[PDB]
Amino acid sequence: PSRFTKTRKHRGHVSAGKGRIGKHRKHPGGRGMAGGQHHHRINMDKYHPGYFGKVGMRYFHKQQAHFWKPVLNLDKLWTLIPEDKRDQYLKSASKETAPVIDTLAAGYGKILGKGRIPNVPVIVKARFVSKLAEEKIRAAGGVVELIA
Amino acid sequence: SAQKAPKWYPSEDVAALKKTRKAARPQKLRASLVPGTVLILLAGRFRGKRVVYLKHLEDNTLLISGPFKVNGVPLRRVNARYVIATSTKVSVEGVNVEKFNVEYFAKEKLTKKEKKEAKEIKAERVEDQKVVDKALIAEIKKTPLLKQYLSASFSLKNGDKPHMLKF
Amino acid sequence: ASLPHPKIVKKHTKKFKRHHSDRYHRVAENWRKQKGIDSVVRRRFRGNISQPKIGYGSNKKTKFLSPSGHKTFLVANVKDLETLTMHTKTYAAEIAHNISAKNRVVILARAKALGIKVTNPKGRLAL
Amino acid sequence: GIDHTSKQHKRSGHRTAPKSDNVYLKLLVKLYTFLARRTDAPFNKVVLKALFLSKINRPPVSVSRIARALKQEGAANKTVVVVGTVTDDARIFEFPKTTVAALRFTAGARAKIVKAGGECITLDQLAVRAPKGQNTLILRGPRNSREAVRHFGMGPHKGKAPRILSTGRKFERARGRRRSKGFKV
RNA sequence: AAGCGUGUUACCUAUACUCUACCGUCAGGGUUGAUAUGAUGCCCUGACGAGUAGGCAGGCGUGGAGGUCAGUGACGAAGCCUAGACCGUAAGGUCGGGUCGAACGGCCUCUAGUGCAGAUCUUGGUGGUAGUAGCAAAUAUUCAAAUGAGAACUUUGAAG
RNA sequence: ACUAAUCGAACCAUCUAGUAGCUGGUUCCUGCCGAAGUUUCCCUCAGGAUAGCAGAAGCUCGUAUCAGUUUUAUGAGGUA
RNA sequence: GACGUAAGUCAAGGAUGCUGGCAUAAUGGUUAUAUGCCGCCCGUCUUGAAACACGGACCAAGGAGUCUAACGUCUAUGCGAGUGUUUGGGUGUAAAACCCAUACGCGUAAUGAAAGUGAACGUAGGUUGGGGCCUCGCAAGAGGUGCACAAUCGACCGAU
RNA sequence: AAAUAUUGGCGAGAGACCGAUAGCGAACAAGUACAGUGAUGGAAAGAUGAAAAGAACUUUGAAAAGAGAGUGAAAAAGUACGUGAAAUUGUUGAAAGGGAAGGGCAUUUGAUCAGACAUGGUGUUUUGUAUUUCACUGGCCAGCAUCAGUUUUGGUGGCA
Repeated sequence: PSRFTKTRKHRGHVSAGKGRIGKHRKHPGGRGMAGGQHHHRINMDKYHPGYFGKVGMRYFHKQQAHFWKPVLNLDKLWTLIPEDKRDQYLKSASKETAPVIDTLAAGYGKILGKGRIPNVPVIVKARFVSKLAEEKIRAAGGVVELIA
Repeated sequence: SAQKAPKWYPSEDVAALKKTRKAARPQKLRASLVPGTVLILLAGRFRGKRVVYLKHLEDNTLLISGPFKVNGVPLRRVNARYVIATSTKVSVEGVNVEKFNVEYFAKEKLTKKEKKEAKEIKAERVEDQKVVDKALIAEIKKTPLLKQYLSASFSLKNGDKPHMLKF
Repeated sequence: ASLPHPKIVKKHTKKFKRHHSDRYHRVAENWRKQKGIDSVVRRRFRGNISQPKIGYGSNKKTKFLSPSGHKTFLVANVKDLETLTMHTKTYAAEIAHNISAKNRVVILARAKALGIKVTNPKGRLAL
Repeated sequence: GIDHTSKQHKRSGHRTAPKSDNVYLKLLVKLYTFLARRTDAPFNKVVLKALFLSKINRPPVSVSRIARALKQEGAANKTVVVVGTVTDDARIFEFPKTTVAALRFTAGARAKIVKAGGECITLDQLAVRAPKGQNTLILRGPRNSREAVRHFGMGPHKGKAPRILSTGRKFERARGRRRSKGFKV
């Protein structure tokens, strides 16, 4: 609100909280990050390193669509399956008929490898994977299938 | 309700007085104030009156009776701080002071109803004053000039020094 | 005849006036800091007004007490007095300005019969 | 006159009462302050002290952390106490049976504990069973894992996260960040 | 010497120190198996208290919103004055008297165009300066009658 | 010089509340704490940025890894 | 604690006893003046203000750190690996309130400039300290356990 | 075509909006009076009273107007009109006053102001039974005694 704004408490004090000597002016140090190279050099470096200058090639018309790539760590892998069937699937590891997880339908781009999945057969259908995410699920017996 | 209420309501019971450790220690008088010494009244109706001290009371006060026949000052009680003792001492063993006590000096009953809005000495007071002065006059007459001394008032001279005076 | 209290002292009775309020008619009488730098009264030159300080506070067992010995408490109707009736010893009822005379008479009659001390019994009386 | 050697009239700097206003919590505080005062076990004196903490200072203790405390031997039967709420987890898959008392539990947290056969209770029932805290254990949440903890300790040769709304290349990746351009930190 | 130098004592006073009371801040505490208005309360102890810029807390006040006080009010609301009183440390509040005539309070919460002594501040108004300066260029007017209540300034006459 | 009492660039309105490190003012109470005019850098010298100095929020703990201090021993210095 | 054989008394963890006068202007308050002493005219700039520094004849009213987009820290709240209804739709006592799907933002993985690649040998590691807890211990204390967290060495992902 | 802007115009409805120095510049005969040749600038000014029932009439005064009277709930509402503050002024009263006055500490004096407790009350027969018809209290202010704390000032004793 306004009644708690300390300017209300400050009311009566001549400087209103901005000092008798400084006598708060309009814009003392300029506007914005003005003078980042003249009189603000140190703040623009000792707090904001790597401010002035560029690096890396300039991507023209970079479309976020191509670089859509949600991360699905193997611990989060079992989240996709519904909770009611989650426990049903943790027990009764059915290599004969094992559940599939449609990360693509779940809109999860690439399977990563945080690890520690229970040794159960799980079919994974994702756009991308890692080296060891394959290995860890292979160790648990699960196979991974690739869908764009 | 232009003033709602105080929530925390203060108590109404009076907590009893603390059991204070104070006692009625008896009064100890001075060295110059001895039964039979000649006193002078300082403040009151009879300022400057020579009198003789008779007996300290349990009322921590001095029963004083200058001879009413002499000084016109009858028997009564005064406060210790308001009397100056004189080395002049008379004999009081020959007079009895047994029946002078607080209830005998009960002034009168005062309340908030029987009050004299607008504005009678007891007879017995005279005779006991008489019987006291019987021996006292016979006693004071044993030494010269003391009757006149007890008759006369007392007043300071010019430049006389109480700090240097020896009573 | 209320609950006896420690002997009363306000510890500074004189009311606090703003510096130089006397010589200017546009200086509000109500006390304030006067927070200038040159201000003599901002730091208490001996021989000048002492600004209010804690040490001028009253005793806790006397705060909000009348010199008569009551914590005053105003009222506006009979029902509001009912919350007080048991506490005649400590609080004193008081009538507000905005109460009609014919309302005052029934209030005072009720209060006096209850023995509740009242602090403006002589206001807006009809004679 | 006194040569005041330090901050005179200094405040403790420690929370006296929870500056929040939830009446139930203050009711619960009234419970433990009676317990802490009238007991002797230093257990309750610290549970109450951690009760005043803020939302950040009472981070969500994951039940996965709880399972780890259960895996801590010598504490198989020990009851678990957590100031602040407790959340469920997906990383773990089998939570051993126990009883846990804490401030709050999310919908999955209560579900997971109960479907683990556990026994979740409030701090009130905690007092009932364990006045002095018989075979309890206090679990505190991770506090150095917030956003801004990575944002403090700034400076060259400090290597801490820079507070920037916008993130990415051409942002704080220029001269002074790499010795190739200008200098390096 | 009431000077100089020197020394003895006695004495005077700071918001200095010591003791006490009270206030506030802080710290430590104690205070619930039927004992207390049921505790951010109460109680105990002790240490402290200067301070511009500055910071933070607890507070009062203004315009309004919601709820509440089955609040006040034409037998008199608001406002206003009041060397009248009372309460607070104060912000201020409350009451009493007088005018006055129609809406306004207290509590809880919410909101703000919200608190004045200044800004060669604005607007409006009134002062002291003050019955003062000033009403002195242009030669210059006067007498009488008349109107008229009133004539130096109007009319007219007689002059100049 | 003058260009409407305005002229080394007339006047009216808009942009426009143009601008400002510069001047002036910055409106209630009471509490509690309590400074700096210094490091360095800046077309930098009336100002900024930083370090310091302040408060506040607090947090982890409970008598310590402490101390604008002395002493022991032990150095080191190039002033009097 | 003392006095006391005790009974109890007490100068012993904060003043009681007795008496008097008055009950109102008596005390006290306010005020006006006088008195003793003291007191510079205030705001601001400044190291320095009473200034021969500047603003201020007076008085009433108005009058100045707001708003918001983005955020930061902190706090409070709800939920919490999710979270956010109010772009919209349905509904409605109708700018209210209530309900609802969708994605979508931020987090749940970073890293490089990019191609890409993308976090378990271990009880998710060790070590030191570490509240608390547990075993023993009349009690110190001993151990065992050690959350958070502090520092260090590892391990793993990325980049070179 | 639709969904979309709209501070123009009209119409309609609202407001946690402003309340006559605010709000449109303009609540009223405002884009008016008023200034500038002009471009333009641009006001101040809302409220008697329910009803004018707007003070007939008498009187003094040339008249205004005053005093009467009278209407009016009010004429402390009279068209100079809701309330009517202050600055300022007058009158009366109160004071004081030798180149300031004004303020602070405290007190006198003078003026002026609330309070006690005059309690149902140690009760004490209701005129065909609820007046305890004598108070019990503490209100104020003092004094004395005994104490406790702080401390001051001596005088005397013994001792090393």
